[PDB]
Amino acid sequence: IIGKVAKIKYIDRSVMYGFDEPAVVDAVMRPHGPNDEIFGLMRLRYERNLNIGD
Amino acid sequence: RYAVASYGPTDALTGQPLDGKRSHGGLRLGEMEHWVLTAQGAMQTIIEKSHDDSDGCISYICRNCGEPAIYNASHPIYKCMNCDVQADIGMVDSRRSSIVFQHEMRAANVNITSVLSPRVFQPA
Amino acid sequence: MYADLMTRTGQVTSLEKAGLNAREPSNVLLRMALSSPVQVLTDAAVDSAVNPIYGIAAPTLMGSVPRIGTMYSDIIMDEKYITENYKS
Amino acid sequence: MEAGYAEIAAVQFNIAGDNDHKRQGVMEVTISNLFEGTLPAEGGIYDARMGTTDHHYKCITCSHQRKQCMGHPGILQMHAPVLQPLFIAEIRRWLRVICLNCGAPIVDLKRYEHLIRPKRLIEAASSQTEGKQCYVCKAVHPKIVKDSEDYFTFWADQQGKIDKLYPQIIREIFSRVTYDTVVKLGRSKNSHPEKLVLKAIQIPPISIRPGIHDINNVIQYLVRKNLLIPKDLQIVRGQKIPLNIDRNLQTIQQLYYNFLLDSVPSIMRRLPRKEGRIRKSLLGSQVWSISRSTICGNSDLHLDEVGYPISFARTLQVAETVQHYNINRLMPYFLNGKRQYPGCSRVYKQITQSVHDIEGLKQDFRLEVGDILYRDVVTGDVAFFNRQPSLERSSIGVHRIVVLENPKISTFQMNVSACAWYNADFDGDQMNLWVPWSVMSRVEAELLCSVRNWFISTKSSGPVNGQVQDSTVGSFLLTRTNTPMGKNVMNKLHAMGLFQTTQTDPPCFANYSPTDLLDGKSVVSMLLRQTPINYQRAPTWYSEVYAPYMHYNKQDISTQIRNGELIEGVLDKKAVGAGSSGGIYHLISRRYGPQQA
Amino acid sequence: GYANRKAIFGLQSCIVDYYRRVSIDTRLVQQLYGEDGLDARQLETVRFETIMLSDQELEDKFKYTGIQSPLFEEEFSRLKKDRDKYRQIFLNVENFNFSQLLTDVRQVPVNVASIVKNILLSSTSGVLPFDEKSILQKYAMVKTFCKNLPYVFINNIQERLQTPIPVYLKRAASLMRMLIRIELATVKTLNITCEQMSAILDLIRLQYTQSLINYGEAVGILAAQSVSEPLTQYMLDSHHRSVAGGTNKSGIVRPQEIFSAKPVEAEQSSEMLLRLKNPEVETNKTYAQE
Amino acid sequence: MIDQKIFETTLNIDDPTNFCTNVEAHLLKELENIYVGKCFKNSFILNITGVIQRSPCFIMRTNNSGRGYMHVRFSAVVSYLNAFDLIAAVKIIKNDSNIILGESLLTEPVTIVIPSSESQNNVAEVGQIVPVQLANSSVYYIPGRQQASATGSIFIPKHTFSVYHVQEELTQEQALNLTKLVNIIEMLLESRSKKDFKQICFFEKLYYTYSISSDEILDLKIWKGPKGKEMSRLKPCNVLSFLYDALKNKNSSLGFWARPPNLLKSSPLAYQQDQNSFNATELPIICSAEVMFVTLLKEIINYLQFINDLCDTFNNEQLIKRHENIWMLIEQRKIGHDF
Amino acid sequence: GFVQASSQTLVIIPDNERITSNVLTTFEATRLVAVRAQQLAINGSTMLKKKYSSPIDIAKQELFNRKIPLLVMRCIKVTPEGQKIVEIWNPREMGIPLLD
Ligand SMILES: [Mg+2]
Ligand SMILES: [Zn+2]
Ligand SMILES: [Zn+2]
Repeated sequence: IIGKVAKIKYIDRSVMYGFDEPAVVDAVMRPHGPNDEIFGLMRLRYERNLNIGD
Repeated sequence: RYAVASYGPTDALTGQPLDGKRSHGGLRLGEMEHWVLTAQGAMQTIIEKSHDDSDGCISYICRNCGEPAIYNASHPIYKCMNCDVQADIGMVDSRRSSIVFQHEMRAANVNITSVLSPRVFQPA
Repeated sequence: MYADLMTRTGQVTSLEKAGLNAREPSNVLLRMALSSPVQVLTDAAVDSAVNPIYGIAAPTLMGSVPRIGTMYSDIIMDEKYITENYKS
Repeated sequence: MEAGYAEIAAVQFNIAGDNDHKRQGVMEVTISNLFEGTLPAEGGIYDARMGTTDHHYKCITCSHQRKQCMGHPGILQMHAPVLQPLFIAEIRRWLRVICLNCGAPIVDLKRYEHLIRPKRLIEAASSQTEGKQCYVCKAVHPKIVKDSEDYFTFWADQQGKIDKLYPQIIREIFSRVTYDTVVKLGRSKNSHPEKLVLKAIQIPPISIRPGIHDINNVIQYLVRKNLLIPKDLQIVRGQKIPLNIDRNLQTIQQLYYNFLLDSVPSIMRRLPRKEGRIRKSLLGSQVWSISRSTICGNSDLHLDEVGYPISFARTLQVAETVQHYNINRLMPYFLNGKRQYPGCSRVYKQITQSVHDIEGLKQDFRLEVGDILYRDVVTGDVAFFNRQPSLERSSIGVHRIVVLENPKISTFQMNVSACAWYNADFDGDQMNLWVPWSVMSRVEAELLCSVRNWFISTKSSGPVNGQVQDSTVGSFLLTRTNTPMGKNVMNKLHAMGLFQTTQTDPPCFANYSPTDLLDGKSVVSMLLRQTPINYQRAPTWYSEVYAPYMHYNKQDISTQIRNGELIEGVLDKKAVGAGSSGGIYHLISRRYGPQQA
Repeated sequence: GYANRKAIFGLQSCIVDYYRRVSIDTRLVQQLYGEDGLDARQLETVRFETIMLSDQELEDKFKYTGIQSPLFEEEFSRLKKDRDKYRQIFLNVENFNFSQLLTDVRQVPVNVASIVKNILLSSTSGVLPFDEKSILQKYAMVKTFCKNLPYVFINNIQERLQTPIPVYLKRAASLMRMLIRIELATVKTLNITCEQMSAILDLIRLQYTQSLINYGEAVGILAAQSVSEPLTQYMLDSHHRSVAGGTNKSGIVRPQEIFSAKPVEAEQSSEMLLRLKNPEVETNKTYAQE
Repeated sequence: MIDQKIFETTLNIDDPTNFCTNVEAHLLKELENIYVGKCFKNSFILNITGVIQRSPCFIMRTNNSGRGYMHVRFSAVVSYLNAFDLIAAVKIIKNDSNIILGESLLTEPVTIVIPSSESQNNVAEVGQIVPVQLANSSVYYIPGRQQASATGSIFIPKHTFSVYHVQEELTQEQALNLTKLVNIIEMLLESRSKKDFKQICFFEKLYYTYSISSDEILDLKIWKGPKGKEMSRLKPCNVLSFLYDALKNKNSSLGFWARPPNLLKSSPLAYQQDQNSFNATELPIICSAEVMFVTLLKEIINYLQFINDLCDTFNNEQLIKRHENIWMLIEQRKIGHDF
Repeated sequence: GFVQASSQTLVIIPDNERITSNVLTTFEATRLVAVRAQQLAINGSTMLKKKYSSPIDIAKQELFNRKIPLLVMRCIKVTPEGQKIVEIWNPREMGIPLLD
């Protein structure tokens, strides 16, 4: 969901979606942190009806 | 809900699965579960879960000095750094967290010596 | 089962670490698992304690499986039967 | 050269001295440097002879990869001797018993003969020994006082004259103690006090301290500040020493104490509590091949069945070893793979001794006798079912799996009468489930741990299961004599409809016209004829508390069953309820088995 | 959880060995598990008929007068001795308890009465004619069966060899010997043939073998689970129990006094039951109150 | 040497059902596949003679493999290599400045590494076959290795000898014990006697301490010794006949025994005197008859084996000339007849 | 010191002096079936007549039909003189518990 490579030629420091129920990417932004450095912010949404076990 | 696998991330120290769904690891068969399985007599289930599925391994102990030995079938190593010529190494079924536990006791200057079960022979 | 254990030594012992030390003093690994390993380990090293492997806690701390239930009895191969009924 | 099978029969504990460390150590730590480029520096605290923790390199000592190497200890030669943190108190006792100038004992050995061995030294040290005079060298034994500013320093107080018993001084004091003194004081020959001072310490194997951990910083500081102490340092009792040397000696000893007993990061802090080594790692375990979900009710499942979602059934696998007697049965699992249920995930090929995924499978691939097929979980497989806290021995039970083909169901489903085994209900309880894949564990699951083995309580010697809340009042209504609308009867069609769900062999209704009327006790008797028991007790329905204010039917207050025929009375908690000793299902168990009950 | 973990670590080393004893690696904790050698899942509550009867009702119901042989004088004499011994033991148990009343109901491995009832049900024959040869024979079979009953605890090899039986194994078969002599009495087995007696005796021995405890069973873990479980309901109460000084029975205070072997000085709810000496004083309440 | 040794081991059994169909045959095959030709328990195993004692096939209890295991007590032909022994056939493989590595041929596999000094690398060459002398306790039997790692020295015959003062009699049971060594020496002599005379003559000429010329060194049947001007007024005696007579108790064994280099090392002769008139450079050692007799008997066995290994190493004279540098090195280390 | 315990000799009690029961315990029968099923998963060589598609059913039928090639050893005592007194029982001649 987020591609991230560190240079040494590159090491793959990526983030994988590890959930058994699928999501939809709802909002992506790249805001500036307290140290004025970019970080990645992702929002994922799940359409949740009532189902057995709730 | 959670179901994982026969494999996944493990702890570098204990060799056991990581904790819970968040780490994508396993689930805990705790102290009380082993009480119930022991009360039922289900020892092959304990080997399957606590050894084959958690961190079971092979340990090598020299018969004559009771200390951990060094064995390697490939690249032949059959040695023991306590007698060095009388080595009589047997393989015992253990767990990595138990071997780590014994190394920690020796780090506190406590000598752990394992007396292996003696050989038994038919008469004559 | 409670009463016979608590009175097997001729005195009423407890289910605390003091009663365990009175009934099974040489079982260091069982006594370490209960309450306080460092204190029990320190006395075991000083006293040169020999710990036979029996019960549940001692085999478990050693990475083994208790000789209990399906592992109480040993199974051996029936040689006199296999030679007379099986082939290589 | 093969290592034969062995088991540990006993374990003996001893104090590790310096010869033990020099024999067991595989290398000597000499440099404080960590890494030479990417590989560990030879002679450092990460030397590969002590084991490997990366996948790049092997262990030099045993030539194994990271998974098969258990680590190997190293040696660090101390320039100045150090005291053992774990046995400081022991050292104190030895300083209160023997003479500091000659090593001969002060107390009377034969005085303490009547004590037991583990108490002779303690009791002889508890006595007053200050101011006494040795009978060999004629010396005055001072007061051995313990410094209050740390856990290791000892002072000698000779009538106000002050000395500091440095570890080398303590070593030379202890080295004059004979083995006879040790034996007469109760200790064994392996517990000579000379072992209590360390000149060479043991660097624990890297398997104990992966992440090359804040315990590595303690070892690194210890090695780095050990080099500062001159190698040719010697201490004599009464000698004056500089301040830099004294600061270095105390800091080295403080580091070693905090390496082992810091707040008891330290080695012994890993042991004690519920999150410690013994309880979290040894007495319990994180395991693989296990599932957890919220439990749910399902009245169509048998008591020894658990409803299992299909998604979990394609995650947990059963190990099948390919032989001549099961090659045909296992082939359809193999063909489906991961594209259709029931399929398989992996195959272990005994030729190359490796595991292959089923989607990365070769064109010319086939099952061979000796392969291990890991197939999906199907209906009829056995599984352990667990609810925590596991307080009784029915808290883990083996159920037959029914796989729920509906993809929108994520719950473990079971019959409400099975909840008594686990003290469970459906307000949000979660339960664990794992399917035995090993042949030995599968045999044990169905022969030892099946829930029919815990139908009778081990605690109370009575039945655990029965009717709960709906078949209790439902059994009363069915067997009740009169309905508010006359006699409690039903026609042939509605009597046949009671058996169309029981999943037993339907009874014969051929001797019945459509307008024939069957009462509830005749329908119940049609089911109890298979397991004919005898029963006669008053039902829960009849209470002397209610008798004055309500009219009891005389045919409802006397429940009698004769060879499976319900002659009269109603069925309720007394006869059919869960936990009812002497009830219908307790009697069926005693004559036909707990699986028949 | 605190009381459960301490009970299990103190008891888990108790394991059944090949003599049905409970030991800690060599050291006996029980000479026989549960003093009867049985599994708790293999018990049935069964009433013993002779306990409450008087000397005349006992002789009316169980003394057989059809045959004037000295065997039936001995058969009834053994019924009284079992009746008297049961009364003596459990009246004494009533003495050293607060409110533990005697009962004519025991948990036994085999329900002998129901076995006889089932075979009588399936018997093609009805009321058998008086056959004095078979009545004496069935008595010998039952007498021999009871004499050889403790061999259930050893094996059939020693039963064939008739080797001596340990005294503690004779005592473990006393309730089953007692029950069989009641439910297989001559007055109760007149409509049973000698072939049907062999079926009954074979069935009793089979069901008695199936109720024995297994070798290598962790029965100390079983006990700790069974005794710690009710403490949850004990703790769910204790706002229904006194908390005052001298009668504190809240929380798990009394259980902790027992399991920690606390001295009498540390007991917060100690009681005692004093029985008067004079029977005339016993009945009068003012005498008891004064 | 060769000897009989009893070992204990535990064998794993992956297929207990197939294994138990022919237990003795399968046990022999597994023991030969595992233990023959390796170093184990401070020894080296050649042959598995038999299985004295074994256990039933137990099933492994701490895992779910279904595999078996068996405790086996077996007897094996081992070859222990003592101190200061004489290996007379080694092939130098490597000759560096650090160490000189060679491997023995006629004996059971021993690799001999000489710590290279500044007087060795200029002599020894690859392919040359020389005799070596061993040292004390330096025959380390590293478990699981195919040979014996041992230090060695080029065997220049010494000029020294020892004197044992015997103060006890060699009784009947010890004589019976030494009868095995007597029989071993007899077998070595009968193996020596099957050859052509010249090779024994030439190798004994090389390895005799002094120089003796023109066919005066060997009487095979009677062993009368070298006929040089009767150096001693007493004839050297037979050890074999002395033991055979101590069996019948006709001789006493007290006094000072010695074997000066003037004697033939391989011959059963020795010097026994009633007075310490031996010209040695060390103090005579007081001992019993057992120590002295074991020492001299095993020395005779060692030297007979040494000469037989020299004989079996070289049969033609072309290899004799190809190694003539070692011949000259040994020749220069002799003494003339200036006595 | 001498860490290695001395070897033991296996003392088999004669069949007419055995004190343990002639009926297999449920633990022993379960262990026998599990061991034999694993052996069949290794080899597959059986003397059972009927065909079964799983090792477990072959093992149970072999136990029930008294054809199982295993023996039960009950370790009675370890004498401190070196003897290991055991009892050997043939499950083909033993009673079989209620495995249902
Ligand atoms: Mg709930
Ligand atoms: Zn060793
Ligand atoms: Zn390693």
